[PDB]
Amino acid sequence: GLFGAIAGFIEGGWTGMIDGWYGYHHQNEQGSGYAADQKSTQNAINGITNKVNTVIEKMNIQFTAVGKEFNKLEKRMENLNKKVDDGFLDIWTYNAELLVLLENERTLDFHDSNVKNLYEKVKSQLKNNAKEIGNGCFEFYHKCDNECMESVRNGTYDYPKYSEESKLNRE
Amino acid sequence: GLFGAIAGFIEGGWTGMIDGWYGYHHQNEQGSGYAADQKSTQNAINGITNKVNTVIEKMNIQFTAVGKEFNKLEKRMENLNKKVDDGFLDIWTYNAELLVLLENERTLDFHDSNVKNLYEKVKSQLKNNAKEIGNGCFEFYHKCDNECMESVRNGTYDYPKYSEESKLNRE
Amino acid sequence: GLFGAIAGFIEGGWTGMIDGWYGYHHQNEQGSGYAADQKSTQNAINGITNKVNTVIEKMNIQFTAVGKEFNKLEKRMENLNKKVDDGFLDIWTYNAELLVLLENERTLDFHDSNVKNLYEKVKSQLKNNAKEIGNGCFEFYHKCDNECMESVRNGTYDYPKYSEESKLNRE
Amino acid sequence: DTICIGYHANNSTDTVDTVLEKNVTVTHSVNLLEDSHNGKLCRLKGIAPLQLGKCNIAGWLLGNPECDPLLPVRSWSYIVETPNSENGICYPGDFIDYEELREQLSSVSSFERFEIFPKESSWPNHNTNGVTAACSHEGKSSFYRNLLWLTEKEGSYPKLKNSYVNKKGKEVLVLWGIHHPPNSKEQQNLYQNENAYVSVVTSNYNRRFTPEIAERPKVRDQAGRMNYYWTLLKPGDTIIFEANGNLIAPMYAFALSRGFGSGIITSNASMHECNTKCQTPLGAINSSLPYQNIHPVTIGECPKYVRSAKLRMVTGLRNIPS
Amino acid sequence: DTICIGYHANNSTDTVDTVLEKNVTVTHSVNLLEDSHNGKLCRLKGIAPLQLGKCNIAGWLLGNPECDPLLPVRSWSYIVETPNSENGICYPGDFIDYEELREQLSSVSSFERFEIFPKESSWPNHNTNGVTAACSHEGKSSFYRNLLWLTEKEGSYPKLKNSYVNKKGKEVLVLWGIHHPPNSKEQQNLYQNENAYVSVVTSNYNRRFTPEIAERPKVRDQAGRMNYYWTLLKPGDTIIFEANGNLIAPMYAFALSRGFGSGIITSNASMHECNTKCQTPLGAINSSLPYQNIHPVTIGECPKYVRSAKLRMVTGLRNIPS
Amino acid sequence: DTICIGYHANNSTDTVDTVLEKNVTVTHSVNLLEDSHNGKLCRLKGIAPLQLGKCNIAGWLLGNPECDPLLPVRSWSYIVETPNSENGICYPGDFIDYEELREQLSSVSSFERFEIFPKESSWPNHNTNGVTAACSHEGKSSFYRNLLWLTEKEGSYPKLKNSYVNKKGKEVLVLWGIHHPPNSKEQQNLYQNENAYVSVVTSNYNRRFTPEIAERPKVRDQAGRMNYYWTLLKPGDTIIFEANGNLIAPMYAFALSRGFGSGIITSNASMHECNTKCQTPLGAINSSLPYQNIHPVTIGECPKYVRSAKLRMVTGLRNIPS
Ligand SMILES: *[C@@H]1O[C@H](CO)[C@@H](O[C@@H]2O[C@H](CO)[C@@H](O[C@@H]3O[C@H](CO)[C@@H](O)[C@H](O)[C@@H]3O)[C@H](O)[C@H]2NC(C)=O)[C@H](O)[C@H]1NC(C)=O
Ligand SMILES: *[C@@H]1O[C@H](CO)[C@@H](O[C@@H]2O[C@H](CO)[C@@H](O[C@@H]3O[C@H](CO)[C@@H](O)[C@H](O)[C@@H]3O)[C@H](O)[C@H]2NC(C)=O)[C@H](O)[C@H]1NC(C)=O
Ligand SMILES: *[C@@H]1O[C@H](CO)[C@@H](O[C@@H]2O[C@H](CO)[C@@H](O[C@@H]3O[C@H](CO)[C@@H](O)[C@H](O)[C@@H]3O)[C@H](O)[C@H]2NC(C)=O)[C@H](O)[C@H]1NC(C)=O
Ligand SMILES: CN(C)[C@@H]1CCN([S@@](=O)(F)=Nc2ccc(C(=O)N3CCO[C@@H](c4ccccc4)C3)c(Cl)c2)C1
Ligand SMILES: CN(C)[C@@H]1CCN([S@@](=O)(F)=Nc2ccc(C(=O)N3CCO[C@@H](c4ccccc4)C3)c(Cl)c2)C1
Ligand SMILES: CN(C)[C@@H]1CCN([S@@](=O)(F)=Nc2ccc(C(=O)N3CCO[C@@H](c4ccccc4)C3)c(Cl)c2)C1
Ligand SMILES: *[C@@H]1O[C@H](CO)[C@@H](O[C@@H]2O[C@H](CO)[C@@H](O)[C@H](O)[C@H]2NC(C)=O)[C@H](O)[C@H]1NC(C)=O
Ligand SMILES: *[C@@H]1O[C@H](CO)[C@@H](O[C@@H]2O[C@H](CO)[C@@H](O)[C@H](O)[C@H]2NC(C)=O)[C@H](O)[C@H]1NC(C)=O
Ligand SMILES: *[C@@H]1O[C@H](CO)[C@@H](O[C@@H]2O[C@H](CO)[C@@H](O)[C@H](O)[C@H]2NC(C)=O)[C@H](O)[C@H]1NC(C)=O
Repeated sequence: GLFGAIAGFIEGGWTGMIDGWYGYHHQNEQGSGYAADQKSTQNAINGITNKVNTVIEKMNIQFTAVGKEFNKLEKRMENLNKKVDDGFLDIWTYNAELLVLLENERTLDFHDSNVKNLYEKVKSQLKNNAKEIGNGCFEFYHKCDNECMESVRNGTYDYPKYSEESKLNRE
Repeated sequence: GLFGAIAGFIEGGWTGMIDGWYGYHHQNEQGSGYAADQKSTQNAINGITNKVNTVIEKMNIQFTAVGKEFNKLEKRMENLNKKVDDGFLDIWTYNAELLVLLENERTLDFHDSNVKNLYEKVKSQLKNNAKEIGNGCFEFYHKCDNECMESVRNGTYDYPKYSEESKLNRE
Repeated sequence: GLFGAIAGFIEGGWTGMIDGWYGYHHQNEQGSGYAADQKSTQNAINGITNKVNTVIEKMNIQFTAVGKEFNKLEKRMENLNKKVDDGFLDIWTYNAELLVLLENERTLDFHDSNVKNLYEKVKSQLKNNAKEIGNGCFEFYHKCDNECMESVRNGTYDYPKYSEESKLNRE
Repeated sequence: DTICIGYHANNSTDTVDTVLEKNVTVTHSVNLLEDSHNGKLCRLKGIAPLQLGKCNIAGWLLGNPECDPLLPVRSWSYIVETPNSENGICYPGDFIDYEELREQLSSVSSFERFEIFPKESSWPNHNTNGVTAACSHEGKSSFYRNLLWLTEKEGSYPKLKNSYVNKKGKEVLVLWGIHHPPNSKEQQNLYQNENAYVSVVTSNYNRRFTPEIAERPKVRDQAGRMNYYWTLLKPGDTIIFEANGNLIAPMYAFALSRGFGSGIITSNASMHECNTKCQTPLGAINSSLPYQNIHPVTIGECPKYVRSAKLRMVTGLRNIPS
Repeated sequence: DTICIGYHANNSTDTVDTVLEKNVTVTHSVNLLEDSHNGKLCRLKGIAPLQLGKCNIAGWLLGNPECDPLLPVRSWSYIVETPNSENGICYPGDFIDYEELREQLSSVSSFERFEIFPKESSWPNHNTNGVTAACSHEGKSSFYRNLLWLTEKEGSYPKLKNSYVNKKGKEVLVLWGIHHPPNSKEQQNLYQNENAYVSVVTSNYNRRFTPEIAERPKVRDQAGRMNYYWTLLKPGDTIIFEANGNLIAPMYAFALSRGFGSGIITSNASMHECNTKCQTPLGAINSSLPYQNIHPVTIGECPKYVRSAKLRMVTGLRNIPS
Repeated sequence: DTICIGYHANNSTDTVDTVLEKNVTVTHSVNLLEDSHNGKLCRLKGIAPLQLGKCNIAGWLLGNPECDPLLPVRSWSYIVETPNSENGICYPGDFIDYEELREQLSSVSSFERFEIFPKESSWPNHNTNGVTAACSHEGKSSFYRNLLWLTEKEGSYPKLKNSYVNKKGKEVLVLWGIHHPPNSKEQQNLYQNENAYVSVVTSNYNRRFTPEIAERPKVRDQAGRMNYYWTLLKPGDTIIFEANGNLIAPMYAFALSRGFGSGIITSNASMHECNTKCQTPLGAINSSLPYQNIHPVTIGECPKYVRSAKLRMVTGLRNIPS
């Protein structure tokens, strides 16, 4: 992808995370589990829902449209009516197929951006109290319980609280 | 946004910075102030101005276009003329509304990219001589005067000059 | 660019690298040389080839399309036929020119993303065993031979192997 | 202790296409292309269509004897013509501005078939029982239900002259015909006048017809021809018929009401006890999707027709459950 | 000591829409949709329009007596017809190929009204003062200013024959009429010939007309009809008129000049001392914007009409001044 | 020891345009706009076109004597008319529904010119050597190759009556003419009948013609006129000609075959020993590109015409070799 997270440095997805598009998996002495990031998932849901509604909205309701009849001495008019009907159909098929293709590419990049931004949010909070071990995972240089994990999932990780213990283990 | 800077890790904008889209705020013993980054702002201005001109340029001048008249025995031709006029209007309204919507999204992401790239330029120059304190701010591990600040705003920050003093304060 | 690599922190390209769009230049005691990254280049080639094919595919084959003739008492029909022909030509010229312009911008950003992602892949592998010296180059804190270089070009760099020697030189 | 950032995966096998890549499996997707119909003719916005059965538009308007007569007053939302409309014009000839008449009917939502010139009160000095084998009914020779073949009575065809004033408050569609015998012997036998003429006038219609006698190739075993004409009589206006021969006079006319969203379609589908907002010749569409690939001909509020086989927009992520 | 990276904010309340989000407040924006007009009829590229006043195109060309006569020579950039054009054809009948004539006028930029058949020199053996109450002027019976009602003189209507050679170097539009009396008594009274005919020929026009006599519903208190015809006489060509009755002869004709960018519009707006590059029936547009939502009918170089209510492109950033 | 990440550069000078920036030099690019043609008329899908030479469609169908006669049977893929088609109708008059006939020919892929009414066997009591100076050939007066000018024989013009049954299995295009003399003296001299008429009937065609005599401006030194008519005789149907004067009778007719992808173009380019899938009036296109800016008129499978001067898609990177 454009942002390198989905199918990138995070190789695969999580079937165990059923409640959201993006989230966290934690492991400490109290256990492990998946937790969807509700804020980013809901924001993405609102944006994607708006994108689909915009696509439907931009297409007007097709009111009644039937064919016309022409006698043997109106071939030119019949061919012009056919040329008009064929030409409009060419454009709308072209417009519809391209719009889906282009918006599909943007949607995948949009999800890729959200994963990367979520990863960067955690990295900036942890700083040198944890180490990047690849695959989008961090190994803490200190004990991090469920309360500490929740402070990472939301925006309130306390870096100065664990700096001393992390420094000793980082050595 | 797609790049995570605007309304992201940099939560809000600066009303005090009036002379550019992106820039710096500094604080040292000599005082504080805003300074727009002229290079990135002017480059963005050139690109955005070109985008608007391209949108106007692609739309041709609409020359004279009036209606036609038909007698009581030319209903088919009148309906075909109406079908042509309605169909063209459908497409151009569709084309115009979608183009503005799509370019609007790209413009916001373009500004988001410029803020992020400007932030990364400073981060790479400072390295470990300063620390990320969130909200797109850096706290120097050494005294940085107006001359030192200007070397950061342009591309000529002298990392080896302050490495020794920064190391002592970083401890 | 949107991702800041091409014409960004990597100022210029390499004429000496002829076999790929992106790659590496190495320098150690055994010598120096260019090496294209075959995986990213081939993936980009597949995507770009598909983009051009999609552009050609979406345009239908133009079958026979000639003009029509009208007598002196069919001016309205002649003007309607002209209005149809002019209107379709307006839209297709508009559609073609915009599609190339928009896809051109996305293509350049696509290449910009690939350079940045390739750079980030190396940075995450090396960690603190090397230092960022700007212009997209890394200076190793340890001796790195051709075998060590190849472990960086592919995904198998051994960080623990050189951590001790790198720490001494990093000091 | 570790914490990991990741993204959703599931067992979905939906695939979408992008500019750079085809056949991308995704976690969630939305179909935008409607391809399903019920295969039936339905009421549209609660109004049943007008089915002409074995008749085409020309056969129904002229009153071809081989079609089941309709009720005096009908209202509809669209008109259905069966593909093998074998019953149309039964006496050979030309239907002048027939295609224009169909276009007029496409914006009509109701008719009232009423007697404009009563059969036994309008032509006292003329013969009115003319029938032809080309318009047979139950094996017997017959004629159009809405028209009257006037011929000589007691060896005389007096100059006829009749008028009608439109007091219906709606447009009245009047149809008539001009007969062209294949030889002068028949022209004298039927109408007793060789320099015959027909005159039809209203406030905005003014036409005169003259028989053109020649032997012609047999069509439906008729060397003669019958030309059919029509005009829309505006509310309050008068139509005057004047002839000394060859007039195929109107008997029944139609008071027409104007509506919106109607049209004429060709279909072999059958009427059913159903209601829809979108009708196609193949079937009805119940959908809120923006596009459909079922048929370019639509009645009502319908998705836009496109040629595409698949229009699927991705909403979720690339699906990598490995 | 600190340094911070940031972005601009201001007090702007402009909002734009995106694919993912509506109602986004931005620091800078550009409107692309023109919605403002001055509500006046203006000169276009320095040329005033042709205003027909109470007349429509038919009334002006025929010379309806109830419209103020125009100057002999006029040049214009567009033609304005007032919505309630009560003055058109005043004697009932059909204007043959009238819509085609309007389409021809739409590419005409100038006329010269000149005497093609002088009134007191072209018809010495015919009566030329025929007037009708259907074309009244100041309460008195009158006739078209550009046509002459020829009738019998001294109980005789000799076969007339007149021709004109186009030496103007431009197309000459010639208009004439054919009168159809409601009975044979009037036909003999006016033209003394019952088998009357009219012949009009040029190098590329060849038509013959014959009166069709029948009583008809009264239109503007006239049971008679007057059919109007026209042709464009090419430079250097001759037109020949031949009749023994029923000819409503041309008196004045128009030499026409061809231009570009003109047309016919309907408007109740008033002419003003203004100049514009873009004229609509509602008013003039002074704008360099690519789109407008004022009116689909435009004259000149105009923005493209769309149905949208708002087309605003963002140039600045998302506005977060908190 | 160092390792660097970088991207490709070369000596390319290709430039592309983007939304944000024009004139971007790139390493690799693809042209999508076809601007090259060979400047020749070629066979299309292996089938040579039909070149009318100095004749237009009307001249070829009527059989103008000044055009080289074609072979009895021809098949083609498109029809070429030379811009200065000086040879068309040679005797002045109107070609009724001529534009409709051209539209019919545009879907025709073959003709067989055959004798429908043999010259020396179909008109035994009529004169058949009528020629005119307006249709000269080699300086001598002549006539259309496909038509016969019938006139009186031995001071008599008997009522002629001839028919043809279509046994070709294909549509037969029949052309004929009606002559209108400029005075009654010539009408009696040529056809001996003043109340003359012509009747042409088939199962779906029924028209009657009457001469309209008047003196007219000279066109090609002819005060007379000749009106030309046509109809498509369906397989198995009969056409009957009936006249007592003024008939310009058919001699040769065309059996027509229907095809696809054909049309009529105007070009001064020359035929060459070449084959193409796409033909324009300026030349042939050998290209797989989606767009072309050569000509809006195309025959075959062609790129879509656009007004653009350049359509180049970037495939490689921004080129920075410094
Ligand atoms: C588009 O993508 C789909 C899904 O990725 C492709 O269908 C998949 O095709 C592969 C091989 O082409 C199948 O894998 C094979 O499975 C069989 C039985 O499990 C195994 O014996 C083989 O060794 C191989 O692993 C896979 O089952 C199949 N998945 C489906 C059908 O759901 C598809 O081919 C792609 N291309 C197109 C044009 O659709
Ligand atoms: C689009 O965005 C604009 C601006 O963000 C919205 O208008 C704003 O609407 C909010 C509430 O809907 C207003 O805030 C309210 O202000 C009053 C008085 O200051 C205060 O008493 C309330 O507690 C609340 O804070 C805000 O003033 C208003 N800004 C304007 C009008 O400039 C708008 O509603 C959004 N939606 C649409 C559909 O436009
Ligand atoms: C689009 O881009 C091309 C290539 O970047 C531009 O063409 C280049 O134009 C510059 C100056 O405008 C030329 O540089 C000059 O070269 C001469 C001789 O080497 C030197 O004496 C000058 O001091 C200056 O360096 C450059 O040669 C030329 N490159 C070409 C033609 O390949 C072009 O102007 C740009 N704009 C447009 C509208 O095309
Ligand atoms: C007329 N039709 C076409 C209508 C018109 C309006 N809609 S609509 O825009 F709401 N469609 C959709 C359809 C599907 C989605 C979607 O991806 N998920 C729904 C929300 O939970 C998401 C989720 C995430 C993680 C785990 C489980 C589930 C999955 C969205 Cl975001 C919008 C379509
Ligand atoms: C026919 N119309 C529609 C014309 C056709 C041509 N233009 S044009 O393309 F130049 N429009 C604009 C209009 C506005 C802008 C814009 O955002 N700023 C102008 C430059 O300073 C920017 C700024 C930045 C930071 C602080 C203060 C100010 C604000 C731009 Cl970049 C282009 C429109
Ligand atoms: C009908 N036409 C228009 C056809 C229809 C199908 N094609 S096609 O899509 F294959 N076109 C191209 C044309 C050029 C390219 C391209 O950039 N390189 C080819 C592959 O090696 C690349 C390279 C990289 C680094 C160093 C050297 C070379 C350069 C691509 Cl990726 C696709 C066009
Ligand atoms: C973010 O998560 C942390 C969890 O560490 C929350 O902090 C705790 O909130 C509970 C509320 O029941 C308090 O009892 C604890 O004392 C808090 N921990 C500390 C160290 O003070 C915090 O409230 C969350 N913030 C949100 C949800 O906005
Ligand atoms: C970038 O900014 C620095 C400010 O630190 C500039 O360096 C100084 O430039 C002034 C010019 O008046 C000299 O007097 C100083 O001696 C320079 N400082 C040092 C440490 O040498 C530098 O010139 C700027 N670069 C630009 C504008 O390209
Ligand atoms: C990635 O590159 C490294 C080069 O360092 C490869 O590792 C060596 O592969 C060769 C195979 O000939 C072995 O003989 C060496 O022993 C390997 N080095 C070590 C340290 O074990 C590695 O195979 C490459 N991986 C790929 C190509 O997937």
